[PDB]
Amino acid sequence: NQNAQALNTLVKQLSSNFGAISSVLNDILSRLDPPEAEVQIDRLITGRL
Amino acid sequence: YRVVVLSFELLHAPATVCGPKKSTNLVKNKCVNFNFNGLTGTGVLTESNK
Repeated sequence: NQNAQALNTLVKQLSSNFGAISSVLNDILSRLDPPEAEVQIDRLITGRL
Repeated sequence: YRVVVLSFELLHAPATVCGPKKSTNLVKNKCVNFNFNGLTGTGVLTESNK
């Protein structure tokens, strides 16, 4: 039960954008320019990590 | 100086407008990034029966 509960929380924890406009890498680069898009993902990898 | 202030949609979903964009063959289950009317996604796309 503990192992299963922890595993799901590790999958549901892909939700929060972590203080950015978007909460999905796929759309971060599509609608932003690295100069201003990279700082957005700065809190995404920093969040998932 | 005409200072008439206008305002379009502010972060709303697609509507009766369609920008000048082309079309291409869709992706069924390919594990690649996709584009369908702006929205972009990656990973693996799997078909369910919902």
